[PDB]
Amino acid sequence: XLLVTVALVLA
Amino acid sequence: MVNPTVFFDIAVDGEPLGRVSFELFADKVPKTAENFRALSTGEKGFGYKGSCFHRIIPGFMCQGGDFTRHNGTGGKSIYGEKFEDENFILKHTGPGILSMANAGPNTNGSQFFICTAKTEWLDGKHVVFGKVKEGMNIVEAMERFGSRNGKTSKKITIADCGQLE
Repeated sequence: XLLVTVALVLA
Repeated sequence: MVNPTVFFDIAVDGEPLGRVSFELFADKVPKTAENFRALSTGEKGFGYKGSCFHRIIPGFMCQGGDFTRHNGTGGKSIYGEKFEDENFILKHTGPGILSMANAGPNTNGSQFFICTAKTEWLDGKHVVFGKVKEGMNIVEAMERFGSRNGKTSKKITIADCGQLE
């Protein structure tokens, strides 16, 4: 999807 | 008090592309802006110089800030490894917004992203602390090397950075 994460990047 | 302006010089596989300068809203989020400012001068002995934008998705954002592992999993703040979400007064209103990447509530480190579009779905979850003041055309040029899955086709680095004002 469109997220901005550190560690587990999700869809 | 005047809000600090910080700059990054971007290179694409070692070739300089241009300078992007940012205004940081220390008058609304002093602690998050200070973290980004000290990491851009390198004054604590570590920081953004020489690190890369590891994940760029055209139409969404450019993400970087991992100066420890370099692969998108690390980085840290000037306050210890992670710090709190200072406030969510500002939103992700359009291109140019500077905001913190995280891994859920109160996990701010050094990673950050520059929005190339309004991303209202991140409001209240990622702390907005700055904007592109000059050099939005350099950010637009950076998107050309990203992809829908975020991998870049060239190594985009912060060749130099520091504080202007």
